[PDB]
Amino acid sequence: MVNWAAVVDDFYQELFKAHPEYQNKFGFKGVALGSLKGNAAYKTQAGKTVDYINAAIGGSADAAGLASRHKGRNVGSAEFHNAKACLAKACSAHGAPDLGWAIDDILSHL
Ligand code: HEM
Repeated sequence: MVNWAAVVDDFYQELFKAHPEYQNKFGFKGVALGSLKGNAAYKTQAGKTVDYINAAIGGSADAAGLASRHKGRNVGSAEFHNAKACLAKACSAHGAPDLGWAIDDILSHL
């Protein structure tokens, strides 16, 4: 099956490399990017992100709910447009399908 866990790991490497300040909103704030795989808070976030992707593909994802929760962290359209770019790169590096349509569904509520 598609290695979404590896995709998500690459996504966060791309995201925090381009926008390091985004990392400050997480429980792994301050942790070196190359060491995130060994951080408990990151493991949990990465897993939830993978789950969300599998939910989006499976048809159960609550994009409105995810959008609302991100707004509740002061994360909105600008951030998700930036994330769309990083996720496209991560997917391409794994021969995985692009997830732009999934991000667009979240953007439709932001
Ligand atoms: C591909 C785009 C993204 C996806 C699929 C995604 C997915 C998720 C998911 C599934 C959660 C957990 C929600 C829950 O527990 O109900 C979450 C939480 C969160 N996301 Fe995102 N996210 C994305 C982009 C971003 C970006 C760009 C930021 C920028 C700061 C961000 C910041 C956060 C924060 C701060 C949390 C809460 C972390 C915590 O509870 O400690 N997300 N995200």
